[PDB]
Amino acid sequence: KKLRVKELKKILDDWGEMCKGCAEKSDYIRKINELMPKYA
Amino acid sequence: GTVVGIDLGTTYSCVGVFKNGRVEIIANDQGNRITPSYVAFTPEGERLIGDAAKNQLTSNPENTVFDAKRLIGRTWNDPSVQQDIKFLPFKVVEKKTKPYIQVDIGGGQTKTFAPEEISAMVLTKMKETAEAYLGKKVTHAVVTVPAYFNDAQRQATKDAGTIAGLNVMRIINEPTAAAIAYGLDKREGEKNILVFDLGGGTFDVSLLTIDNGVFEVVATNGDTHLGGEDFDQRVMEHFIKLYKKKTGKDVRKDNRAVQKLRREVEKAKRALSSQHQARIEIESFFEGEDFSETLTRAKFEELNMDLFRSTMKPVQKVLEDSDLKKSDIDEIVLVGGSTRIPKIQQLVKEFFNGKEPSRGINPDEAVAYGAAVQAGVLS
Ligand code: NA
Repeated sequence: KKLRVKELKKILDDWGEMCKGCAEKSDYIRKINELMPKYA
Repeated sequence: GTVVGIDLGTTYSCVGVFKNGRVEIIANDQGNRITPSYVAFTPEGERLIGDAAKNQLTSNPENTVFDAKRLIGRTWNDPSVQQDIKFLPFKVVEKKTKPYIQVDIGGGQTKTFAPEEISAMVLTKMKETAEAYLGKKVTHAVVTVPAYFNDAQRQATKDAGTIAGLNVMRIINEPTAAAIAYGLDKREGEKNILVFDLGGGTFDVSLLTIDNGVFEVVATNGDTHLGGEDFDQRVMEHFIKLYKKKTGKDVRKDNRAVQKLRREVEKAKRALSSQHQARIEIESFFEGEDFSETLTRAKFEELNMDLFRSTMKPVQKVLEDSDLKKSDIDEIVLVGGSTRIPKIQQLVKEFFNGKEPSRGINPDEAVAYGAAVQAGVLS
């Protein structure tokens, strides 16, 4: 939420994933939460 | 390859087709690029969806379904629902804490529908509008919803699509779709966007941010019972009074004449956005004289000025709730045919210290246009 959009795009780009038709910030955050490990 | 974007509006709906890398907004059977979100039933149980239903409202005042979007995805004792059922002329009843719409079609036949089922009929009409034009089936869709819609209302809208035979690829927000249609997705940097959406029956203001081409809904406000129809009805009242004074007769006793008057008023309202004078006729079965009077832009403005001014209060409120000043607004997006009204454009511009709204797309079609753009991206 606090991160800028270029940073969120970078996270997805670093994981080798693209956000197809992600019009809103929440779309980026949704897709990042689906790829990100939370339980290390 | 063809996909569609559908603006499923409270009062009016619109369909755009994305094909060969561009959007085409489709006209319906009556040549209209917007279709009323109205449903009636024949005595034989056939569905009348769109213009035919809206155009018989005064003669079938209690069994013409409209404004189903006000109820969709909501619970019965939602205070919104309880207020809205006061204004809806058709029967709305509770089953297991949910609202259902009930209509008498004739001959001892009553039909009962969830709002989803009514909206599915409207979506089917929009689907078939696109299909009639293109001469092929359409299936894959983006459907838009108000930015304030919750998960249950989004699901209900998707369910309406599914019932209509659509593959709903995504539900997206109306103001975001509109912003995309006007090209705001190309803006660089961090900007604040005010979306001013004056529909036929509702007024929505949304504050969106853009950051590196990506939107966020920060706040929403508006007036759920302020719309273009209110301007029409004030003018209708004016002309009903003038008709009474000229003829001595109550035109409301002639239901078809009132319906014909509504058309003349809607046509005059459109004309007064480019002209300064328009003619309104009243034809009646019960009077020999075809009534005929002019309405000036100034008189149209006078009849509606308090309603026009009231649109600024929700704009003030959204700014307060987003911790923004009027000077922080970088872009203004106008949505809805009523935003063509010069006095409304004037008041919005003056509120924002002379700032220009975005131009380039018909404001009645912007939401469906953006939906179709996104349908293109997603396919
Ligand atoms: Na509408």
